[PDB]
Amino acid sequence: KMSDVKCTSVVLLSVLQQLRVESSSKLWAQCVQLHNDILLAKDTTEAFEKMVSLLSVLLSMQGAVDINKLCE
Amino acid sequence: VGACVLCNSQTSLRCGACIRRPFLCCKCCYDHVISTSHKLVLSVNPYVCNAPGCDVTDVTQLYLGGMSYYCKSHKPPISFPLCANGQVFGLYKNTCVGSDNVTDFNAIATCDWTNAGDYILANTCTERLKLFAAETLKATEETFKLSYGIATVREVLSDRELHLSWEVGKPRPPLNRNYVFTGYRVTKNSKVQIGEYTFEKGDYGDAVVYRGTTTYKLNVGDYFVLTSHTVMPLSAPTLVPQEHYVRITGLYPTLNISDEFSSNVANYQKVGMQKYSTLQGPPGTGKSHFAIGLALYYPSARIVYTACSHAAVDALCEKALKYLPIDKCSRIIPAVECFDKFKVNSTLEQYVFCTVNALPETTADIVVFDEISMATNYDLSVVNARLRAKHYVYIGDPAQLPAPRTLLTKGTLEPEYFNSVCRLMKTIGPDMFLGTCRRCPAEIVDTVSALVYDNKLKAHKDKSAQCFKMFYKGVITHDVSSAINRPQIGVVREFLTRNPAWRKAVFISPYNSQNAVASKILGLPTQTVDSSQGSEYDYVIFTQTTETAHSCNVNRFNVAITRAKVGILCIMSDRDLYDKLQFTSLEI
Amino acid sequence: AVGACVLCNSQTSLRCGACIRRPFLCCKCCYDHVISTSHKLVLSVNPYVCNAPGCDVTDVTQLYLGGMSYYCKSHKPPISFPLCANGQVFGLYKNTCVGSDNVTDFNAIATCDWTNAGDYILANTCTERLKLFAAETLKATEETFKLSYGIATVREVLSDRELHLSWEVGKPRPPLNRNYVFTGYRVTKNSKVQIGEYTFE
Amino acid sequence: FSSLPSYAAFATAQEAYEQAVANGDSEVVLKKLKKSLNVAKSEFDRDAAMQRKLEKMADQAMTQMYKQARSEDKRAKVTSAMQTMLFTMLRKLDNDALNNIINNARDGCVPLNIIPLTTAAKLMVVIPDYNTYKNTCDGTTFTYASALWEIQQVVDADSKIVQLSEISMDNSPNLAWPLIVTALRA
Amino acid sequence: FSSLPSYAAFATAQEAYEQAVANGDSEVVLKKLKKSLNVAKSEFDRDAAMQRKLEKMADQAMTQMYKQARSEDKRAKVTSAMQTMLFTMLRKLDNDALNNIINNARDGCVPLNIIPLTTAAKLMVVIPDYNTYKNTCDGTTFTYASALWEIQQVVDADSKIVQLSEISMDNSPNLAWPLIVTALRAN
Amino acid sequence: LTNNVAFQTVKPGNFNKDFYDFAVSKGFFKEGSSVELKHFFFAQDGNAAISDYDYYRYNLPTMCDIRQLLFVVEVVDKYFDCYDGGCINANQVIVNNLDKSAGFPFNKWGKARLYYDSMSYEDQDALFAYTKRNVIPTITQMNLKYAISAKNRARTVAGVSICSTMTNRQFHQKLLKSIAATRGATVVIGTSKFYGGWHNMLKTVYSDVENPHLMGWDYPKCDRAMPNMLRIMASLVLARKHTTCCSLSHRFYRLANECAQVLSEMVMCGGSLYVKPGGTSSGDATTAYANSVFNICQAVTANVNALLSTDGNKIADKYVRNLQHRLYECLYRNRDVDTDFVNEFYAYLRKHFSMMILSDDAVVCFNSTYASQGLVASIKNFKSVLYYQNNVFMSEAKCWTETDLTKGPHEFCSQHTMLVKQGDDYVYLPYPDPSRILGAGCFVDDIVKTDGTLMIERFVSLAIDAYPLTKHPNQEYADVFHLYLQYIRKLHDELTGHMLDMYSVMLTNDNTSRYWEPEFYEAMYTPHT
RNA sequence: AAUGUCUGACUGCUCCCUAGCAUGCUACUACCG
RNA sequence: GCGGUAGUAGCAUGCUAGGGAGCAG
Ligand SMILES: [Zn+2]
Ligand SMILES: [Zn+2]
Ligand SMILES: [Zn+2]
Ligand SMILES: [Zn+2]
Ligand SMILES: [Zn+2]
Ligand SMILES: [Zn+2]
Ligand SMILES: [Zn+2]
Repeated sequence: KMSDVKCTSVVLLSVLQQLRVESSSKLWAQCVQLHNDILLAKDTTEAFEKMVSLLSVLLSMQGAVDINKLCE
Repeated sequence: VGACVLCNSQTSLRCGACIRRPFLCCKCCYDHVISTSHKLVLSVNPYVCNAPGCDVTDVTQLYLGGMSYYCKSHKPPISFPLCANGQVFGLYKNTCVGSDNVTDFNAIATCDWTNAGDYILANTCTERLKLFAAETLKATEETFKLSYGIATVREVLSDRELHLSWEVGKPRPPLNRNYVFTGYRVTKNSKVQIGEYTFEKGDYGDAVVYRGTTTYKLNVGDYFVLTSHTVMPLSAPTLVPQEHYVRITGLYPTLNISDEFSSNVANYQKVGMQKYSTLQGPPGTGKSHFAIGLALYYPSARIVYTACSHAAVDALCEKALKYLPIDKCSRIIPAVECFDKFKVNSTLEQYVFCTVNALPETTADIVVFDEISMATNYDLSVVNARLRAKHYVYIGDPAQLPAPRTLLTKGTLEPEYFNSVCRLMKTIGPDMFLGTCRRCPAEIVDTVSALVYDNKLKAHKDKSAQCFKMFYKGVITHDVSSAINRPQIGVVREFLTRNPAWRKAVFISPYNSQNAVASKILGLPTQTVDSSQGSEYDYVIFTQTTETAHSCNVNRFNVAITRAKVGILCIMSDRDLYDKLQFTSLEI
Repeated sequence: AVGACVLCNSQTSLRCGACIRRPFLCCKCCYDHVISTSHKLVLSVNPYVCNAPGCDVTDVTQLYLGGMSYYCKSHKPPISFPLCANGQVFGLYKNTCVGSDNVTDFNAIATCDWTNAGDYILANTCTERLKLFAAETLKATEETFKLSYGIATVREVLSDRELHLSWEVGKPRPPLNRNYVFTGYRVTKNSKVQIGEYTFE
Repeated sequence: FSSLPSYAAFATAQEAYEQAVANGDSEVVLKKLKKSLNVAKSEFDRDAAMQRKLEKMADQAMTQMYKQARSEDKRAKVTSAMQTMLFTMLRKLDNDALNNIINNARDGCVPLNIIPLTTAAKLMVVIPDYNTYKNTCDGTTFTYASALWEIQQVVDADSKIVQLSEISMDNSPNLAWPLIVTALRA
Repeated sequence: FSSLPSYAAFATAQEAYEQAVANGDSEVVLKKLKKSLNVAKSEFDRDAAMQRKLEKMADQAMTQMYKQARSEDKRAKVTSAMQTMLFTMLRKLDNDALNNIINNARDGCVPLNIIPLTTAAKLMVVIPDYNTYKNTCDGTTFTYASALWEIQQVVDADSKIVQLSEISMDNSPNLAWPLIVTALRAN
Repeated sequence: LTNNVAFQTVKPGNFNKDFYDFAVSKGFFKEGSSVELKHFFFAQDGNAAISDYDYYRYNLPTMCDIRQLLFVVEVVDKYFDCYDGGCINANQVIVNNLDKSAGFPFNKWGKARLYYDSMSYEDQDALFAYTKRNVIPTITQMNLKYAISAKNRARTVAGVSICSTMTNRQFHQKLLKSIAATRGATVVIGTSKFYGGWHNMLKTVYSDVENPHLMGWDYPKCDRAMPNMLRIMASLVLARKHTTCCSLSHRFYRLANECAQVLSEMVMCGGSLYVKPGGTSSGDATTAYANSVFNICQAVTANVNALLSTDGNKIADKYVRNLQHRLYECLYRNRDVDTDFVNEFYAYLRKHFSMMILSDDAVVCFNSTYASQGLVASIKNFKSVLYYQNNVFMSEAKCWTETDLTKGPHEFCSQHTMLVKQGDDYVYLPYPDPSRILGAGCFVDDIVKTDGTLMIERFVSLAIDAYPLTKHPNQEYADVFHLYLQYIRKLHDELTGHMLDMYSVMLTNDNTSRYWEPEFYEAMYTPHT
């Protein structure tokens, strides 16, 4: 289960980086920090809260129109 | 491998002699090959007899003997005819539909696009054949007008190094990827092709590099006929599904409106009352005013503005700069100069300023398409592709100048035929109208309204007593690609010596070298009618040098005469437009 | 090293090295240059010589194209063809090389010695490329002639204006002229430095 | 390699050789049907060989062009394949907080920074119109990311501080629709 | 390979063969005919293949020498590039100050790490955080390497200009943080 | 150099979802299990390059005990007398992959192919002859690696300009290739581990000791903490093979060039030039070999300290005192070499301390009772030596130890050893770490390696590496290999399906069925070809 | 209007594909002794 | 009836070269 968290965090960081977020500086530092922390975590709960904190970044922007893919 | 462009039934076949090489189900391909000149079909392998030299490219003369393809005089005792049973030997033969009116595409394929009736045909079929006619019309343009290409090789050097030579005087086309030629080696006998071939120049001529489809030996007695080649396939709709809304769907109008755009608040609401809107804004009636008032009326919305030329996009940019905050506007530039005071290229923006070729791929609340006059169905396709907005605004005026159809030579495209949004503006008509001409004098406004506006364009400023006309044919002299009327220019010189306050006037002519010789004699600023579209001047001097359908074009005359703010002089070679023009006449 | 023939201007990388300036000859033109005059040395971007060790035969007419190199008649490989055949020397652009027959004045300038008036007469009344070639050849020849001269040691420096200069032993002394400008050389012992240029009278 | 005229030739050779060995013929006749059948094999092996060579050549050409087409078409579409993969993974995870904020965002509520984790560190949210405000902000509390938040300031689109009790269904048109809430962690 | 003298001999041999075998005469006829076919295919066993070896060797030599021409061409090209780069780099240094500090060197041979430490004009300072900015780049000028430097432009990681005001103790955690300070040698 | 410093970042890896779904479908990755995911593609932010170049501050000036160094250098040299070296002309060098980067400033105009292809043999030999009499300092560029790992520190590798390699090659290649082609030596570079190689290597290192134990250690910060003196010593030991080709001044100038080029030269990190204080630059022309030399040096130094720091009266054997007594003699009392002592001491070491050395990675089979008494070196001596001669503290959690001599090494070259009965005898085999193989399967660099259809070959290679797991007494371990095989089968099937779909052809012949059957793989580890 | 280019070290081993050459092995045919 | 050389095809081994990849320090 925890492996699933690590895996989706990898994919999320890939999406962020390809959305040009690394152009800005401090934001990319924070994203990299959270990703590398998730990859080394041991218990599921705090990994989940880092995961939500990191997803908040992608949600804060309007490049991905989630109302499309959330069609199931 | 694809879907029958008429039937959507899955096809593995392409039409060889056809310019776009499209997908046609066995039945549709059958219909095309029996109803047109197209006898070549393209699948995984080209359809031809594989006996040495047997150049049988007629689809109806091939028979599957053994594993290879064969003619009659070559088929071994075990075979059968491909072109039979109303269908062709093509994959998914059972799941074939066969379009009923293949005559549509059968005529779109075997035409020349120089007749207006072919444009009517394109405008008057389903959307699929509409985009097909779009691709094939751009293909006809590029294969004819847009650059060219035959070259005969001098000698081989290596596997990818080759001496070439075009025909002395023949159009030598640029060497790019979007330029490939059909490689023909003729033995004596055997007009056989060796594939498709792009070329590029290296660091020394004429031993150039070439990329070839086939891997055949390239002989010294070869030559590469230029092909019907380079476009970009279109897979994007044109006029989205019109959905009138009873509410301002998804827009939050402001609580305070300004007087400038108070003249259009019902107009903006009615834009919000529909999926897309089309407004008829005559020149100097406040089209840009309406356009910025759109966003100023709904302050919490994400809007994208687009137009054909860089100039109109820049005009909307400066209008916004006056009315829209710089931080929220954005100029998009392609990799020529234009606006840059806005943040250059920012997709995540409230106001996006980009030309139709340089649109990005994202969403929006509204896309306001300016310059609908120069718009074609390709442009609508690409704007619907690159942007997905809940609302669209097609601002402009079809009575203005369109995009030039250079390959067109015989006929006149009615403003109904410039596009399909302009078509709806000449059928269902513009949903709205800018009924206040704040640029032209009363004479010019009543003129353009009685001409190409149906007496409906209202004259803001009154009779300026400075819009003049002169019926003078002059002597029509032609140089390489224009027409120059030196006696006409002469009476204009006499006017300047008589009217030194009219030395500031803008010389206008339906051509370029008449303008040039005028400037060489008058010295005044000489611009053309198309370049003046989007530019307004105080005093104007229009000399209709010729009486051709170009010079006497009511759209061209309309927009050229609307270029005046205060006064205008018109040395008229035609009498019709002279009498329809309600100006203060002059003696020669 | 690929260029246009100095006579027919078809692309080529052929030169006859025995001619002092080595101009670009086409295959036909180079063949005519090598069969008629004394330039029995031809070179493309690679030299044409019997690549056998100990065999230093020079002319191309006695060479044979071997496996990868060109070898003489003797050390020839069994499977090999010559480099002089059908009036074209083996080089680049064999089929588009056109050549001509203006090899006459070409041999005339490539074999002259500029010691007579008639040579300069012909050099003034030949074709454009031939004229530039003649100018080039005569400038190179006069450069080599001036370098055939030698040194001149100072006997006494009377002043900055008057000089006692004796010239080389067993050497034709250069006349008192303005054109022949003399650069000076003073060795420390160790490091001969150029002490400037000087004119005589 | 059957569909060959050389196959018919070689097969006739085999049949005639069998007739020669089965009829009890003389010594030199079988030499005619051995030298001809062996020249027949020296031609049939050869033609079958060359045809299987050309066949396998076309086959490897096919596999190569297939590889090329596949690779390029996939490289074209990474920017969307990644997004769909990400969201199917997120849906398969099934956590309460993730789904909470994804549904809030598909409605219209998005943050304006990184959601912090300590009890300090503010947090800002955009509210689109007031219904979701009913489903969320109830009094001084705020439920976001399945955690409790204390509202500390509201404001509408025109940067106007808006009192708490000021908002209601009746007075709803008296506010700019995109409200903004600044809460802290419980 | 069809216009070949050995192939013409092969052709006339086959012709005499088919002729004198169609008029069937004696066994000596067939014997001489088979021998002539043998000598004819002996001609066309070499004149059909050895010339293909001539062709392959000519082609490989030609390709190799084309590639050698390419080698020398790119050679000249990189040569030109190197020398133009050297010249343009040199045309930026020859302040007479350099000549001066070389003259004052007893032998002309000076170390390198001090040349930009004396004769250079522009300075670039990279600062990790605020506290380090306090100790060293303060005000509009500061002194380093025994000279005065007048500050002239500041930028952050994204290289977006930052006026000297924003470097507040409290505004600091709002910018990237390796800030690049450019300065100029005062005089 | 230019007006703005560049900030380099490191992107994250790519996910192969199909393989992950497969592996969880077959029951892998269970909670609490042993095999798992530990190897990822760690991402780095802006100031990553400089924050790793800064790690040189662990390099400090170090003064060496000159006499004991002058002795151990002789013994190390004696470890190196079976090869042959000397200069070679330009037309005998062997360059594999002429298509790599050419360092700074040359990389602005093409790869190494250009410069190795635009300079005739005369120019290359002239360049050699020139550096035999001059000094050419060069610039070194620092590049960031991008590869899987299990610790989230960035990693960098130095790219030396072409002017250095083009000549170091002609100076060293003969001896290098002579080392890489010898069997049964101490340095085991070039000895393939397949087709029984692992067994032969283990048997050789074992080699007739009396009461064997195993042991292996680890240097912390090996390439950044090595002091200059031992690097210079290693270069001298390598150049020792040049007594006839070069003359004396030539050898000094070659030493000076190698120092000024790979020991303390300018480094072009970021976009500016810094000064490298010391230590090796891992990317030069001779890294693995010089590291081997330095390794043997430290081992010999530890043995010497062990033997000299022990009380004499406690020694039982007369011959061993004689050895210790005369060793103190030859170290401090004497002044010049004494060949017989060096010989017999080297033989003593070869009997009581056999070694197997790849670059900085050693395995030792040593007497155990001697070690207990203090006649050879144990771990503690290595710790002390590293402390005072390398400026690092080797923690004992990284130095394994083995007693039964039948379960190999614990770990060497990041492989574990297992003793399996194959055919009819008992052979040694190497097997990797399963989490490593699974990680390699799931996470790839580019997005075309994430479509198994095109790339079955790398799965074949991975399975070849994973084979020896099948013989493990555990159970998830063998399931790794079997999972890989079934994956290959699945890929081939879907590929034929796709091909029949898009076009209609079916392949004529495959000969791929030998890839999902387990004798093609086991062929590699038993002995022939 | 261009076009075009972007950081990838030194080694060692291994698998796969292709090409070339020679060599080696075997068969078919031909000539002569 | 044998030998030999020449050819051609098939097959193998090896060496070089070119390309794709994997692991290790
Ligand atoms: Zn159809
Ligand atoms: Zn067609
Ligand atoms: Zn046919
Ligand atoms: Zn000559
Ligand atoms: Zn010529
Ligand atoms: Zn010779
Ligand atoms: Zn040497």
